[PDB]
Parts: sequence; structure tokens; C-alpha cells
Amino acid sequence: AIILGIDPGSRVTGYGVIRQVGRQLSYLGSGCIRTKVDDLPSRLKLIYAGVTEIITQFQPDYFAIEQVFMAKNADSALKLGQARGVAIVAAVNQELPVFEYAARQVKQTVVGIGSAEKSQVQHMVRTLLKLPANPQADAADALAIAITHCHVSQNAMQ
Amino acid sequence: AIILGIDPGSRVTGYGVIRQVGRQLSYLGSGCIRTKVDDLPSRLKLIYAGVTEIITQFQPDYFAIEQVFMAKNADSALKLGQARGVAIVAAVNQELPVFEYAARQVKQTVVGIGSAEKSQVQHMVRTLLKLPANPQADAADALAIAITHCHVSQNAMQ
Repeated sequence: AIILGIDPGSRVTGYGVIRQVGRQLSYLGSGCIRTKVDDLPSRLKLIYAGVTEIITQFQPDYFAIEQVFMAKNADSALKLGQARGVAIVAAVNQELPVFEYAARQVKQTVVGIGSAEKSQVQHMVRTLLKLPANPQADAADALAIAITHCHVSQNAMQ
Repeated sequence: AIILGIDPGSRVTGYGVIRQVGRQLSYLGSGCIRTKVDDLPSRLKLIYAGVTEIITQFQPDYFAIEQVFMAKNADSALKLGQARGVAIVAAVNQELPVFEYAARQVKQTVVGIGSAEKSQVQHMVRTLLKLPANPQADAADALAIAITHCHVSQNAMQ
């Protein structure tokens, strides 16, 4: 009913927390963790301290994380991997269940087209959230993987 | 006093603890945690536990991981990047100071040559830690990296 959506990376992991009262979508809070520091241990440290922070603050029922179908540069991907993994585990160690969605599935879901440009997806995220957004470091991307989970979760088995 | 070298692998992870006392090198133990399990969320967490159960059971001072740079498979990069990010955090959170060694400082430290091959390396490890011993699998890859730390710890101050 309360979903954390995390779009993690080398440099910064963004976050989107929202509730869903059956069909009444609702913005709770979003943001971007900034783990820029040179050192890995510590940058991995910050991902975790932050994520489990959000958890400990928003008290979320599910964990949404998107997946990788097109993850083309080898050494850029190792780093996504470590960022990925730490975020996942902080979630798991918090007892929250992790849900992996294909970016393919996140576009179809929000905007109705899986060939939609990122700003078309960001645009819909903020219409829907009625976000008086004057955007940033584009937290909407994490917000969007959040919406998705709902659609799917309230769509599966019948 | 106590060094732990780790070899994080999505499917398997070797460890090697050694004891450095003065200039006296001593073998405490080694093995491999078999994190073979389908659900990604659990592999990870198994890495996390396994690595932590060794940290408490053995109680290292230091943590030593070998850096990963070249690889050119980007589906596997992301597969090795998660695990290795989960193994590092496991130690961050137990209050272990973590150090990375390039695959070539390791060869230079135990084999004398840089472009050595592992048969050599692993061959020479059993010697260092005077141990003509019965390889389960072969965690010899973690003992070498832990051995490196003991060397590149014993090097410039004065």
C-alpha cells in the first residue's frame, strides 16, 4: 500500500515513496541519495544508510526496483551492479519484499507506450502525482517505477 | 593481526583468513560459501550472511578484496558487481576497514612476476603458508589477496 521505488546508480540513487488506497494514488515523498565520494566502501555505505533510512522513515510495504534489458557498457555495469545489490539487500534486511520490473513494463504502464521518451514518462509521473514540479535530478524516474508496481500488483492473478 | 581476503561471486564466494604475527604468517581457515539459489533477492542476502558469519566466527581486523577492472561481458559485470557490492557492505557494517588490490599487485607480491598465472599463484600460496594441503574447491584465490594485504601493510612509513 506504501511503495518505495528506487532508481540506483554509481553517483546517486533516487527514491520515490507513495501510497495507494486501492486506486487512489498518493505522494508521500521523493528524493535522490548523493553518494559521489571517491571511495567505494563508503559510497556503498551511504547507499545502505540512506535506503534503510527511507525505510525507517516511510515504513513501506513493497520494494520496487527496475531491471536491465539494455545494459551495454561493461565497466559501467559493474558499478550499477554494486549500487544495485546494496540497495536490494538494505531492503531485504528490512524485511521488505523486492519486485523487479522491466523498464519496458514501466513505460507501457505509466504513459501507455513502451517506446516513450523518458520526459514523456516523467511528464506523466508528475501529472498523476499532481507534482508542482519544477523538476530536479529527476526523482520522477523512481516515482515511475513506484506507480508501476501498483498497476501490476493490482493486475496479476484475477 | 588478522586478515580476511574475499572472492565474491554471484554463484560462489571464497574466503581466506590468515594471521600475521610479527612476520610469522599463519593459516586460520578457508572455504567457499555456495550461494547457489534462484531468487536474486536471496542470493545477495546469502552473500551478506555468509560473509558476516565468517567475520564473527573468524574475527578479522582487516578485509581485503581484489579490484575488478577488465572484464568485457556486461551481463556478467552486473552479475559480479551486485555480490561484490554486497560482500563489501557486509564488512562495512561489522566495522571492518576494507582494502582493494589490483589483480597485478597480488601476482607481484606472491609470485614475484606480474603476468603470472593462477596455477603458479595458488601453487606458491600453499608454500607461503607452509601447507601441502587438500583442496576442497580452491579458496587459494582469497588467501593470496589476504597475503597481499600483509605485504602492502609492511611497506613505507619508517
